[PDB]
Amino acid sequence: MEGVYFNIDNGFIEGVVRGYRNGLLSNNQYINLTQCDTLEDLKLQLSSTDYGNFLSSVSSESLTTSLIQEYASSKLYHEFNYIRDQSSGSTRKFMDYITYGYMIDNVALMITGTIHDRDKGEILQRCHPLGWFDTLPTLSVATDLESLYETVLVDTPLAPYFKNCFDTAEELDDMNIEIIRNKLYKAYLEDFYNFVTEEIPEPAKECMQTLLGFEADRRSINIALNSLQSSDIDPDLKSDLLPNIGKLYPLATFHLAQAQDFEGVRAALANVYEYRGFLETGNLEDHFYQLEMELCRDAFTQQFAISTVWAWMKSKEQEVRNITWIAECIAQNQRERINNYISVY
Amino acid sequence: MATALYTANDFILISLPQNAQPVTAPGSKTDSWFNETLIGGRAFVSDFKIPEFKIGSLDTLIVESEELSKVDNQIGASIGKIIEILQGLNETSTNAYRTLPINNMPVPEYLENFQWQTRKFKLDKSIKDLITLISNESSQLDADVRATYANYNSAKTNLAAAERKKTGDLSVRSLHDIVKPEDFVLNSEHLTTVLVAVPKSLKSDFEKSYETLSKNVVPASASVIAEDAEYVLFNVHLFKKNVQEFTTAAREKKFIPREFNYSEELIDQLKKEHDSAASLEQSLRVQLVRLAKTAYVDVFINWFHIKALRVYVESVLRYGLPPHFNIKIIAVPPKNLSKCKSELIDAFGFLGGNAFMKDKKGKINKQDTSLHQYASLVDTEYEPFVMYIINL
Amino acid sequence: AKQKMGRVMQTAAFSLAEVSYATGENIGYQVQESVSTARFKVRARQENVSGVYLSQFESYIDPEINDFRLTGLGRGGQQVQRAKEIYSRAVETLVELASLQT
Amino acid sequence: KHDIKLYEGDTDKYLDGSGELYVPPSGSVIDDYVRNASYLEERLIQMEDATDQIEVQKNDLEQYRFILQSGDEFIAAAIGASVNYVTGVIARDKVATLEQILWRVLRGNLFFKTVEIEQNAFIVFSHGDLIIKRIRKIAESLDANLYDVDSSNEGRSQQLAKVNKNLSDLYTVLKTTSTTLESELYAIAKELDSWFQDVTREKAIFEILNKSNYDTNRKILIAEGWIPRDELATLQARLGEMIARLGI
Amino acid sequence: AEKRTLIAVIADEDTTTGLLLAGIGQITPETQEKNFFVYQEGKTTKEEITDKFNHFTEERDDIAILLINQHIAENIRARVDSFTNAFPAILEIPSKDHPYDPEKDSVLKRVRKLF
Repeated sequence: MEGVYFNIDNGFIEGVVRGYRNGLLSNNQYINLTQCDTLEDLKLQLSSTDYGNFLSSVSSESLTTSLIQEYASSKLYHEFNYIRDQSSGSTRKFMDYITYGYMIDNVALMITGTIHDRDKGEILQRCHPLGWFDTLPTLSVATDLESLYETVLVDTPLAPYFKNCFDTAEELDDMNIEIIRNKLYKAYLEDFYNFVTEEIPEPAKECMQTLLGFEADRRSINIALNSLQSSDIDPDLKSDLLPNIGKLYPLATFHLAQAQDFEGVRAALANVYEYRGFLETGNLEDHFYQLEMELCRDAFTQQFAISTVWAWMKSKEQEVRNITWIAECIAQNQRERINNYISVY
Repeated sequence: MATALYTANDFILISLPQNAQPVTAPGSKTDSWFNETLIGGRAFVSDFKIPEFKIGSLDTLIVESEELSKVDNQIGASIGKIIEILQGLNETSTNAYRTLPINNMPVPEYLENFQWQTRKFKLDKSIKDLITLISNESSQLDADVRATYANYNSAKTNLAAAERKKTGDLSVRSLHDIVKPEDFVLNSEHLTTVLVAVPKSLKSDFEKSYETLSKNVVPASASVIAEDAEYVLFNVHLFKKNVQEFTTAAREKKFIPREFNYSEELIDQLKKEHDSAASLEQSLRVQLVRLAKTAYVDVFINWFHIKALRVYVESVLRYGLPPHFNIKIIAVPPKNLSKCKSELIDAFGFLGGNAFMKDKKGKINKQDTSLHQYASLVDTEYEPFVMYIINL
Repeated sequence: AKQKMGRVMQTAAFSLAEVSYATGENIGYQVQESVSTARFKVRARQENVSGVYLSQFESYIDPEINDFRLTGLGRGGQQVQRAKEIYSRAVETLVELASLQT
Repeated sequence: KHDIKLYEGDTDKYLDGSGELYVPPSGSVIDDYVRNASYLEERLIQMEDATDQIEVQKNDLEQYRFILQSGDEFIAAAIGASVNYVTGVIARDKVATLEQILWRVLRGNLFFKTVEIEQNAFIVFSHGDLIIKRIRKIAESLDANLYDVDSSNEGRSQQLAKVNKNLSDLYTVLKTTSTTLESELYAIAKELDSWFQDVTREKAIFEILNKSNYDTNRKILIAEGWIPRDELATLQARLGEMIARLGI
Repeated sequence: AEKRTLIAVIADEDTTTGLLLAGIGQITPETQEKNFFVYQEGKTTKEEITDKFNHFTEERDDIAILLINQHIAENIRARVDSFTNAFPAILEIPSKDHPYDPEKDSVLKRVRKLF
């Protein structure tokens, strides 16, 4: 049941998201765009959408690397940064937390990056609550954990980073890129779960519930596949073990994650999942995308729901990437490797 | 227990010394016990008496077992892929090729008449050459079946791209089978034809607009030559200079032009692509189905050649002398394997160890541990007498 | 061989570029810390082509050298994992062809 | 190294009983203290590495004593070379089973397994002289010391005879090391506290005096004065409320 | 002969990143100086490429083969042409989104005259 509540606040966040979804690239468009190889045709399809605004500005029949990145950055400012500020209540909060959770991977990478020494300025696009002009640099200069805690308290509302810092004190996060990121993701998915649990009584989660679990299963099998034949430390959570309702089990994920080859698991898991277990790294990669792409669209059937807006954000990240992938091939007159091969969005 | 079960019988291959006597039935005969006593008499025994071979020395013997284990597993895997290539092709559906003939003799009937095959594998040859010949044959055959199934999958992809071009969805499609000399004019160079892919809503919008898109647009040319669900495909004739104005004007209205001229070579080559793609997939599929079936039999004869060899050499390693062994293939009816395996262990187990023996049952395959894999190259759990479990 | 290397280098470069942009972080920074060895190296030989000794090279891939840890980033990690595999194949081309140049 | 732990919170005074005793009322000469610690640092580093190298060799040869004696008796091939024996130590008879399991699966029953309890486990495998390397591969992978012949000392006939004289060198050479270390330990424990207090006191003088610009932009007055030494005592009694009366 | 087993790179950022992942170059553990040089197209002055050129060819000696992008190699045309040695090898390959040109290829010019 949803729409069994009257909300001043939910009404604003839901309409503004619907307003964007109108001009937004449909499933049919993406299907048309792969077929293309004509420079002019790619422009036309896109001119007409939310992304089309930026395309019009500088008119380029062959789209280079830079143009694509600039258009996506522009597009995340109107759609995500802005929206939060004219939104209020529990609905603005839910948007802040999803944006901040994405920020925790980006900012974590910037901090870790200082330790390695690296060049900074503009950092590649993600959905972040405030740009790289506000929050991310202020967090970045503190590499000292003690000062991290203090810097999060200045941010009103609080970031997740405050908990993440508590943890890295007691050394449950260790060092090295791969292990940290696996723990940051484990927390990320854990926060999704706590929110649904509080949120559910007035806007139910049906479509969202199925998508959140299928997303979780995919993320974890993917992390495991990555650390299969590359080295894996067995007592660490580099297997991405996290609660589940029984769709993916801790045992079956652990078997895959270690270096012993455990391709079988994927096949047994699938009965309606796209990924079915293959010997081709590339074919696995294709399937992952299509699965996670489905059920977001289904979520749109619901409305007046926390379910709708969540599924939409996660679809947007997958569309910005599709645009990039297709656009570049057509530019230098080649066809797509991953996108031409996938056919279900 | 199982690993690719259809309706095929499961087999246990055993070998024993000629002094061995069961302790489960004392004073009884081994040959009689297998048929009569063994899992309530529902045990069907078939001969499978493997000849003598050239056995190496003691140092060479360790190395002969190590290789038999590896090669055995390769052949076993590779056959598993061939069965799969068929299953996917729909050449194995209900049951096919696990009970089907093996040179005009079914699989269970073939094992009973299998005693060693002197097809090219000789006992005047060394052991070493027998492992190298059989294994090479098995690898090479799998590689050809794999190369054709890859090529067939590619070939399907080309044909699918082609049908859609020849009619389906417009975004890359240009028509070439619906040509006509007047709905498609180009014979000098003054007139040309531009085709316009128009969404259904927009169909009225095109019929009204067509004349205004550029100057010198031929009258009443706008007709739907072809129509699909999402789109309606129009032809309009106009002057060549004007084609640039026409196309740009078309894109403002929010149509999508599809450029195709009526050059003779164009029409012919697209048509050709459809045909050439159907002929490639067709020829290939017939050779490919045939090639796997022919490969399947050969890798079957070769899988059993290693096992026979493997079992023989092993028997020599574990019991010692006599080099003359009493060897059988026992057909177990499906799901009685565990009960069969246990009974054999109790009777015969004392021979190979009076303390190196424990009760065990069935066959479990894993990469969790290396234990329970019954092999002489990796550490496993030691069986009390030579017994190998075959799952079909 | 110049034309052939160029096609291979542009194709491997574009697949790597796509991946860098999709993940939303620059992989190359991550990659620069981890590079501290080289898998593909050359071993030098002098070869008599007529009376004169010319430099020839024969390439070796170290099998004692593990995969670097730039994977496990989540969904972004899958993308790098596929990426290195095309690139090791590609890079081998450039070196084997390069032996004639010297 | 000494297994004496640091005493701290520091005496630098001349009020105290210890203050007078472990810190001389005289001046300090940095050069002397550096040279004193130099000689001791060098001696220890030799002593510590030498105890470990000598000690390890001894523990092994004493272990392989009993091993070569038992293994020769188990006889008519004690100094043989046409028969292969494998003598070996293993931590416990439990670890030995796992070895037995590899052997039996991967090499056949070409062993005779015997075991004697030590204090460790003496395990013995006995084999052909042309299947050695394969046994060796098993032995390496489960952490066993099964060597063909244990010890690099074999050279008298019997093997053991050489081993027993080399075990008498090892025992007496370790003991001499222990004595030099002990002697020096009793000698310098007390001295180390005194030099430590002395060195603290040197840091403090330099700081008082201004040895860097920072001490300067934090306190700007440094005064001078003369205190009789028979009265040095009373000045140190009150350390100074926000004044440093640590002196020479 | 053997005294060199690194392949150094002067190339655009993506091409270089890729090449390193594949394992060719390195950041040394006792010089702490890169044995590759990344380039931001048009954003990096022609003078910085030249320092880096000298570095791989002369100031380093563990460089076997020097790879260099045609777009970049052209900017610093003078220095490349003047380098005629075989130790390290100069091999110009097309830049990213740039096609072959025989005249961005230092060696091909050299060979053509005085054949």
